[PDB]
Amino acid sequence: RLDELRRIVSQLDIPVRQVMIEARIVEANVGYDKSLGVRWGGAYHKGNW
Amino acid sequence: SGIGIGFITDNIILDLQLSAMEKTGNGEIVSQPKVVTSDKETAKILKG
Repeated sequence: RLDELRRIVSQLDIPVRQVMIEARIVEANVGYDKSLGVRWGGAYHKGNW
Repeated sequence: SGIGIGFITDNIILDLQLSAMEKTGNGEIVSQPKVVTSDKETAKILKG
């Protein structure tokens, strides 16, 4: 039993394997906004849009 | 928005205005979240 337990000990005393985990977050924002306000105002003859 | 005024004052005061507004708006929103999940397991994606 001593010897068998020794073998189990050999199996158990194994280095735990570390891994480097690299998770990367990428955010991309593209924004194009165009606004045109066209104005025609005359109070001389009261025509104004 | 739009106005047209016609006015008489000397003989009679008659002010006649036509006020018109026309608005058209089209908005499209397309949002797509993609999640990779193991079989029979719950996974979540959250943005907000």
